[PDB]
Formats: sequence, structure tokens, C-alpha cells
Amino acid sequence: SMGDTRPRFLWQLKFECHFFNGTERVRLLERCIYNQEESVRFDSDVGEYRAVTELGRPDAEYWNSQKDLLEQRRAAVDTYCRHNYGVGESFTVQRRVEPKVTVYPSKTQPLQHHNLLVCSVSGFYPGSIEVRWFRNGQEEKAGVVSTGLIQNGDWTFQTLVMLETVPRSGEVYTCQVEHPSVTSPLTVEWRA
Amino acid sequence: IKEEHVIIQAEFYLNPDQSGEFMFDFDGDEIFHVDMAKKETVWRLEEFGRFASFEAQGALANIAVDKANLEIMTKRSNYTPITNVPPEVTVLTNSPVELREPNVLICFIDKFTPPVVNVTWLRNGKPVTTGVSETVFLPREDHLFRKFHYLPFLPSTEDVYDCRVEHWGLDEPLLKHWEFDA
Amino acid sequence: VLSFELLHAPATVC
Repeated sequence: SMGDTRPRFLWQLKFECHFFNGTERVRLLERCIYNQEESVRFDSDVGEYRAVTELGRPDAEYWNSQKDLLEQRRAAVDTYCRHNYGVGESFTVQRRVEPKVTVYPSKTQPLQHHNLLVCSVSGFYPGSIEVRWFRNGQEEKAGVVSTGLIQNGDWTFQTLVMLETVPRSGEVYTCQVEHPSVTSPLTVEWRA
Repeated sequence: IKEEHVIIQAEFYLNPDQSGEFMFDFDGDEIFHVDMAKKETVWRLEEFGRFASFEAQGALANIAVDKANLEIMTKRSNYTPITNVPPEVTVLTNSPVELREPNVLICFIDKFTPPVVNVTWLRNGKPVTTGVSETVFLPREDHLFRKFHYLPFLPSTEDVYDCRVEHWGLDEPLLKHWEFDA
Repeated sequence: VLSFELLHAPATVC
């Protein structure tokens, strides 16, 4: 309907399982959020609920009076976090998708003036990657800028890593990508 | 230390809209959500449904608890409503654009609350309604939300696009422009 | 296949 400006009221519940070194160390953080303010949380390093704001104090007190809820939450690092890690490991933790790497100049400008060379690294997973530029085999760092890591929302990432150059005839520029999906670096050259 | 991972079960209930959500996230990507109308698990990548299962009925019972808890909290706060936080919007493509080679326009809407937004793609000023898909509201550590909308398309240097976003926090529709240059 | 499990939400205090 048009003209709907009624006040809104929001409640969020978040259960976060944090994993360190496979599942050797696991921490559960259960968070309640009213509007934009977290009001109460269960942290498995504490083992009981704690008020984050005064609004949450009644719930921390009430939930901490419940033996069953507390015992269930104290065991949840195993029954929930480690369980779900095991369910999803093979297609999440172990997911590997190789990027497609392309190089192109940013605009058509004459040699011996400034240009930006673009190394596009598309479609990879997980997000840890190293993208570096070389000129005639020597690394270039001062003139490098990037989009940063872009999450596409579809379990792939992309990034552009750009090099400001003054290209001279005969020079070879290389973009080199290292990523857990490949056993040797990917390299793409552009010849001035 | 990208040797850490995080799985989040994130849920919400919003009044007076009567809108719920239930999703799991792994390292910032959605594993699945429960469609609240069809009452079913929707895997973010279809093949995940060949590798794992989930029981949506239990998730839907949690949403009944979340609605009751929202009603309690709304009263307990003396009916304090949410402060709107408007989105920021970025348009990008799945991959570098080449003339007439199929691609996807991505409208990424970020840093907003409450989780209600109207998103329309415009081509040459006119709404493009079908072919689009969209994600549910994805959680952020600051308890705002983000969201992706996707439009498969054929790049042309003559077309222009806008992702038009309406939200209570905005004074006027936000129009994020995109076009392919020669 | 294996099943992801959820944590159930407790009722806040009236």
C-alpha cells in the first residue's frame, strides 16, 4: 500500500559458530538483537547468558534460571557447531574454484604516456588470493591499485588489480595469480 | 589466518510487515534459506541439496518463537521503533564486459535496516521486470543487512542501466547508473 | 546425506 510509514519493530536471532584450526577450537556466540541493538548474548567461553543492554537483563536472568537451556547451549559446540561443520565441510571449507584471469588496457592511449593496465581475476573461491604485477620480470608495487576483494553473492569472488604504467615498445607486463585452486601460479602477459 | 571459518544461523521477524527470515551463512555466503511462502529450503547453489539436507519445519517453528519474542520486546521497550538506516548501492558485472557477450549486472545494496527494500532495474529509463533474481537479506556484523539483485543481459554501448532502490531511510529513490563504454 | 541442524529459540520473559 502507498503511504506506509508505520513504525517498524525488528527482532534478530544469530547463532555464530567460530572455528579455529579445523574444529580443534570452537566458540558459539548466540546474539539477540532488538532493532539495531544487541540486547543479550550467550558466549560459550562464558557458559551463561549476559545482558548487553538493560533491555536484555530480564531475558538473561530468565534464561540463566533454566538448567535445560543452559546445558543444551553448553553442549552445542559439539552437537551443533562441530556437527554442522562436518555436514558442510566438503562443499564449503573444501570448495575450490579456479579464477579466469584476463589482462587489458583501461583505455586506448599512445605509448610513452600514462595508462592503467587491468588484471581481472574472475570467479574464484575461496577469497584468499595473491595478484601481483611484473614488468620485464621485476615486480611493480608503487603504482598498483585494486577494487579489493568483491564477493559476488554466488560463492565466487572477483577482483581487478590495476597497474599505472608508461608502456614502452618491447616491454612485457605479467599479472601473476596464486590461489589455493591451482598448484602453479596463473600468469597472463601483455606486450607493449 | 583465513584458517578460521564462521557459520551463522540468522533469523528475523519484522512487524507490522509480518515478515520472517531464516538462513545459514558460511564465511559471508548464504548456504540456504527457508522460503516463508512456499515453506521450503532453498539452497543457494542448487548442488548443495545433493550434498546435505535441512528440515525446514523446525526453522518455521523458530520463526513462530521469534514473532512472539518480537511482540514481547516491542512492549518491553515501550514501543521503541527502529531507526531507519538507508542503503548504499553499488552496480557491477559478473565479469569484464564485452559487446554482445552474455553477462550479469549485479546490484549490491548494503548497510541498511529495516530489511524492506524496493529494487527495480531500469534499462533506458524503463523497468525491466522479468529475468531478474534476488537474494534474501544477508546479515552484517553491525546488524544491518545487505542484498544482491541480478540481471542477465547482453552488453550494448547504446543501452544505459540504473538500479533504482527505495527505502524508508532515503529521501528519494537512489538511482545507481551503469553503462558500457566503447 | 547428512543434515544441518538448527538451534531452537527460547521464549523471552513476559
